[PDB]
Amino acid sequence: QIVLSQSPAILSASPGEKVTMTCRASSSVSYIYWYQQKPESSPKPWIYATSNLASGVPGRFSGSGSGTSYSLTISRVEAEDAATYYCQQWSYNPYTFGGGTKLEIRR
Amino acid sequence: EVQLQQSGPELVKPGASVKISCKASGYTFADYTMHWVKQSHGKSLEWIGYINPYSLFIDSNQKFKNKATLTVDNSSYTAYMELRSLTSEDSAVYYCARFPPYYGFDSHFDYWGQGTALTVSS
Amino acid sequence: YVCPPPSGSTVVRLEPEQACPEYSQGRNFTEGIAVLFKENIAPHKFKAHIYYKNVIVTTVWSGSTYAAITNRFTDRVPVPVQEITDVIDRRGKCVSKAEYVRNNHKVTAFDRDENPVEVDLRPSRLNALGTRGWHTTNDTHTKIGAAGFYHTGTSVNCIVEEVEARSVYPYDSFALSTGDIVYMSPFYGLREGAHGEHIGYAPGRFQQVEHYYPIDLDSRLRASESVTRNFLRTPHFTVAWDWAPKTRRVCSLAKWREAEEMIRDETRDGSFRFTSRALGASFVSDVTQLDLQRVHLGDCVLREASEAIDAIYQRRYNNTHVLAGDRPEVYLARGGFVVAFRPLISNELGHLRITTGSAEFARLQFTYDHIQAHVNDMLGRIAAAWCELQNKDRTLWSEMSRLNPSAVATAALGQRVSARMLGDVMAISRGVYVQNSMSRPLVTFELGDDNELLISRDLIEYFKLGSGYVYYEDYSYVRMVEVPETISTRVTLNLTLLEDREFLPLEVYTREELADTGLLDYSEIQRRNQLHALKFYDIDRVVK
Repeated sequence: QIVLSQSPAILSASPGEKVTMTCRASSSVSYIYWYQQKPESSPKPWIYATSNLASGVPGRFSGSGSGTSYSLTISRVEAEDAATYYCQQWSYNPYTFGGGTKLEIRR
Repeated sequence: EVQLQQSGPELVKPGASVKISCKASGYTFADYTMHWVKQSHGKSLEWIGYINPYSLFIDSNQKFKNKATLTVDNSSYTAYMELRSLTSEDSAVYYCARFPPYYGFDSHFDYWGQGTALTVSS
Repeated sequence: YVCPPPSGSTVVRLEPEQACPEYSQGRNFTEGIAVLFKENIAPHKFKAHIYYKNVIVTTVWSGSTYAAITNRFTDRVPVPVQEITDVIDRRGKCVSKAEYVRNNHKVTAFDRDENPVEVDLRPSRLNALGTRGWHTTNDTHTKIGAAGFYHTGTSVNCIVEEVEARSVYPYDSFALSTGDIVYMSPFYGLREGAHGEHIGYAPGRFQQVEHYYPIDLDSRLRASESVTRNFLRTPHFTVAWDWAPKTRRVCSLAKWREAEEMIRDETRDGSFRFTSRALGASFVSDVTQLDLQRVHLGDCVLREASEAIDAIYQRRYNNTHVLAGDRPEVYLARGGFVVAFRPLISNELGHLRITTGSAEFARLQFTYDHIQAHVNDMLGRIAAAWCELQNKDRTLWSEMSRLNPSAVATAALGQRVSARMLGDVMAISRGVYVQNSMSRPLVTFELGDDNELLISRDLIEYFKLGSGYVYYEDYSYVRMVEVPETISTRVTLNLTLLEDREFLPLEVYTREELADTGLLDYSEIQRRNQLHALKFYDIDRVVK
């Protein structure tokens, strides 16, 4: 299986701070796919193909990376961006989701 | 709009079997694969497997080879997951996701369900 | 000649018997079983399909008596991947509409300038096995309408063609049999770690379908085996081919001829020498084995080796011998050969780039060493027998020293010497009438053997005088007669010489002849056809 270790488990940012989060892959994968989940809701596609944004996501979310190191950075954080974020691959069987990064907006 | 209507919360006694549905509306059902994920309470997401509702090909996870079977009817536009031989470690929200029938750069779980809370207790 | 009397001044003995070494009748050889590998110079060849729509757009001036082609614009256009897997594979049909991007604009072509329809892919008339094509229309739509106007019509011909694809090292691109070059590794995939290969296109171009069953367009029969099918959209076609990993389908070393009775000669200190009497070549490698982790893509040089060393181990040497090590010994020979050697024991007992030249040096090394080892063995026996013969002959020279001791001094030195037997050592001392007429006639000069005159009478009172024989009869001279008849115990040894042989150059095909094979030569076709505007037109004149 491909382990996708998400370094910052809980991340407390202040509204306006540029906050990064990284997903570390065991072996090299082709692309990475980011998903957002809130409490008591289904996951939502957030970034596909490591740098392309989904339908209806603000441009302050931008992703970069390649190989085994991937990253998601937020330009200007807002209070509507407090959720958990999952990285995901399908380069091997089975498909593996990451751990999760709970973003807590420190107000 | 694309909507994946999913079944309701079901309290089920241990050792029994549960069939969980996922009904689609808003797209041609027979040219997208349907995937299933598992999310226990307070934890992360685990991938079950999929079914292609044109070739009836099922690829599943080896952790769920004896715990889940996937079937699709072509008439009612639904996908099913049959969870069997239940244990208390099988209580989760079970989601239903749409995925392309190919692997490109934009192949991702573009539309999700709403979740079925499954409870194995007495 | 006259002989003075020897004194005890200078003495000498005979030289005794002398020892001499022996020839090497045993070499350190090791019989084995080996296969040989050369540089793979052949490209990677695989099958593929091409899917395009041939769009021609023709414009006609229509006159009162005639029609004239004003423009004839042919463009090839890719068939989308959704139409390959949902109408061409499912139904064998293709839509009569082409949607495509050109000059960064989405443009559209309709067949016969009409509404779109699905048309059955029919086979071509010229379809032979391995070169099969399919197409939807056989016509090129042309609008030839009213007199005095221009008229434009559009044909869209959906073509599916089975092509062969070729890829050369380092396998970053491949070329189709149509002439089209695809700037992408054929081993690229978005899955199972094949994404480190070279892709030279946008990510939206490439697409991969897992668990795909090929459906033949003539028989409508799905294949029994599944495959992962790569799709690539180009601006001019879509190519589809089967995915395989790079390390399972490509090697940098190719198998060359096998050797059943290979002998590993270790007689020359510091190197090995792999001699095959069936190939006729001797290959000289070093002692250290080759590390196959250093060669790029050299991983089938050891699994195809042991599969064929064992395959004739069970054909020639199974009842009489056994192998050793269960992993063959892999050597980099001289000239760029890889010698996968496996020994045969008796029952009673920074990457490296390998370039292979020719094997003409190993044929000469085999031929020289096999004729060297025979003439050194043959002449080491005649040296050993000549040394032994002269030792046993020395017994005969000592026995003619007790009697006639002056002959052994004349033969051993060269000058007519006189020797006296001083116990067990010899002392060497370095007016002609006919005779007195009255055994040997040694009376006076004015007479022993070999024209040696004694200073006395020593006989009891023929004879050879100079170059003649004087005949006596009852102690009385008769005549100086000659004798023509001669007996000779000399054995003859007539050894001739190798005559000189001149080796003129001799090649079966010359370099100009071996390049003049083929229908078309691209450098000669182009240096005639690019002269066409300078030859049949006037470029340097300008109107005013």
